[PDB]
Amino acid sequence: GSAVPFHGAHQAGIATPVQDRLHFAAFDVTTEDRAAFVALLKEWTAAARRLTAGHAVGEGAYGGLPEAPPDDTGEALGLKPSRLTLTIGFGPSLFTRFGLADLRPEALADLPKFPGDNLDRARSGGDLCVQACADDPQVAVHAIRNLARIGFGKVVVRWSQLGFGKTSSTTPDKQTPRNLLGFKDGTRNIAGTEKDRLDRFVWAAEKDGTPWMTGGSYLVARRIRMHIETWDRASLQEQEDVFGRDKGEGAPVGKAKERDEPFLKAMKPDAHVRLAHPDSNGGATLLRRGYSFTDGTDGLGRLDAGLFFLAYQRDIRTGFVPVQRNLATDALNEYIQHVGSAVFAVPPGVRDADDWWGSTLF
Amino acid sequence: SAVPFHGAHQAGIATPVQDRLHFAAFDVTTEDRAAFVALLKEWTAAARRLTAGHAVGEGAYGGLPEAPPDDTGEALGLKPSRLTLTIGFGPSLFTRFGLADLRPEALADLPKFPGDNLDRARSGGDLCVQACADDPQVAVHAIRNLARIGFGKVVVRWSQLGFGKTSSTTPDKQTPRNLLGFKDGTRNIAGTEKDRLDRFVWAAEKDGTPWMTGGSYLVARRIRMHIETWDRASLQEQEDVFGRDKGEGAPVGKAKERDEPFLKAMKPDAHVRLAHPDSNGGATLLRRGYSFTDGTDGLGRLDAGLFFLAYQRDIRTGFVPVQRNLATDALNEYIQHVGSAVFAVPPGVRDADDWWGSTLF
Ligand code: HEM
Ligand code: HEM
Repeated sequence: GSAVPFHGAHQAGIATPVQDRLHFAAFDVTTEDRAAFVALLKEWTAAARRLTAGHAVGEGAYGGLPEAPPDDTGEALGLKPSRLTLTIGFGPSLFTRFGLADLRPEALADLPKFPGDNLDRARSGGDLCVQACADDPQVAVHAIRNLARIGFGKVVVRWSQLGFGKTSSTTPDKQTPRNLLGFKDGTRNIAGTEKDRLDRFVWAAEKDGTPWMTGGSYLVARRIRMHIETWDRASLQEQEDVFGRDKGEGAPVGKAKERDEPFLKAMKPDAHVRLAHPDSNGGATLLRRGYSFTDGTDGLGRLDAGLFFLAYQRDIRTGFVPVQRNLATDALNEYIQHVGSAVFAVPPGVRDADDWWGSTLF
Repeated sequence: SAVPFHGAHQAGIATPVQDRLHFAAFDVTTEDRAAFVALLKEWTAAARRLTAGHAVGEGAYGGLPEAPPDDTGEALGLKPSRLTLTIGFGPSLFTRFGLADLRPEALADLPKFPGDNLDRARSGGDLCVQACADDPQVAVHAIRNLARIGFGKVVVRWSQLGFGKTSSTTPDKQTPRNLLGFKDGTRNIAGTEKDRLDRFVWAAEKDGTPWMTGGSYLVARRIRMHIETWDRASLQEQEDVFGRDKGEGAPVGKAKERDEPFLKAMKPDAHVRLAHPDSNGGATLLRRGYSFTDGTDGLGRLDAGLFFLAYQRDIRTGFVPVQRNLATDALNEYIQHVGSAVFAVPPGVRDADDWWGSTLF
């Protein structure tokens, strides 16, 4: 229930241990006033300092002027910080505004069209995003709600996604969670303690070409539907063949333990792990940080289930793009469909109480 | 960490309120009474495994390679999490299997209420399964697997996820707050109040339907909150709407959340005043609802609210009179009922040889 420090060279919510719940929102900007937008970022940063410490925004949730609406909407009163992190990102479409065209990072690449894509344009893109992660879903919603409230008239929510449970791990010492296909998901990821691997694969560096992004990262979000009727009638051997690990232990095929190293030549040529492994992609490595979702029924008598896939990397051109290109023959494709997509540049951390979100860009 | 599955009553009504909910309504696709009873027995066997934290059938792995696993496996490694599974039968079930004359009179159709805007696709249903647990993945795995076992005899009509408190971080005796920011549940029937449960919640044999003795009647309402409108209202307006202050949750004029309210000090159309038993001839409900947030609609607004669940001994003397009295609720400006269903919840599974619905079938 403890707090995650908000200040740092990097934003929390990336290398941070993966919290239980996600409320992810993408925002479109509705003002053309750069000064008004900078004021918003500063106001949002101040609110984030309160929210991530478990305090109410502004002057609080009650005890103010009776005839005024309260500063904070109040539904998190008496709750712990619950490991809340708030991570902000800037979308490519943002750089068409406030004269930022020449500051768009080269590493903020538009994604190509991939085979099988069925992207809903309404639930894709966005000028900016806020990823709210916490162990208490009420804490995460409260944070999104109050940020949106503070930004009224300057930003509007384009789309949002709740994740009811994590399907990722940045802490290999703790149990690996399972996704809705029933397999452990997160075994060979980057751990928050592997400082050298994060510098190598996750954090943007000064020499990479965009100085304001130094210490930031790049985020790919993909909303992925799972064909669970199709999956649930597949045999056990089929399911394990698709991945190359067994279902129970999550060990690489042939081996005894989850964390034994995969021997790829023992997996089928189209097994997901074989195709996604860094060794199959010239070393490309990702920090996966996704969550499961379910949005009611599909109107056809079945549950609607999916995975909200999130990957952080140092350069989208060298991370998600080559790996996803290599998944064109993935056996898993028979069971999933990508239906939403967005990329963001995640700026560096808020250094101290005088700093603010996006200060190095603006 | 686990709640007993067997008893005189089904668990999940008077037992401690868990952190998370997955509620699903199903429609029956078979005309065959024997096939439906077979499914009820199969479901009961699965619920016994699920509520003890085991996989269904022969497990999630380790069986024949060329067969699909009995359990879909996404709860492997998780704890029971206080999972309860509560089944209910909807009025439309009783048009099948020759059951028309066994529908309890207490399972009344709800009237139309002023301001209803019910989405037909998220209303009704032949039966429901209420899955409550502290871990949402344990709840979802339960519904997922019951639906899979029933495939070909039932389909899922609609599904609702909900949350309450997070118990690992919130004290047990602290009242949770709903998404309007007010404490919710102060004056409610508690599972410890055995006499009030007998009076207001459990069906009795003398009530007129013998197969329902020990059961209860459930009303579900999906209630959207107009969040953005509410958040623009003054603090005084919000407290005037309920009749309690926002910080402490105390009735107006009193000091502590649990002071008994003085109704005359509240505005005439304040929510607590209109809902109180003294304003409804003694009518008293067991509220066991959950907050929901499903996303944002097409206009950018928060799709969020209260998934209202009330248990009562007779729908005609519980939910109906109180909801009727809310016709002029000041709260109506800020909410809208958009889904509805009622269910008869049968008595409990008495022992290892009993099964869901045995008293009816
Ligand atoms: C619903 C969609 C997906 C599911 C169910 C899924 C599932 C899994 C599973 C079970 C594993 C093995 C355990 C682990 O090491 O995490 C895995 C590994 C991995 N997946 Fe996926 N995955 C999905 C989508 C993706 C996508 C879209 C990408 C990249 C574009 C990706 C990249 C990877 C990588 C890089 C690994 C680690 C491989 C290694 O280095 O051993 N996954 N995934
Ligand atoms: C979004 C919809 C609703 C919200 C936000 C809401 C909220 C509240 C709040 C804050 C209280 C005061 C604290 C408490 O005693 O729990 C309360 C009391 C109560 N509410 Fe509601 N309520 C809603 C809908 C309903 C409905 C639909 C009914 C019945 C049909 C109902 C019946 C009651 C009752 C019986 C009480 C207890 C009154 C007493 O005995 O003091 N509520 N509600």
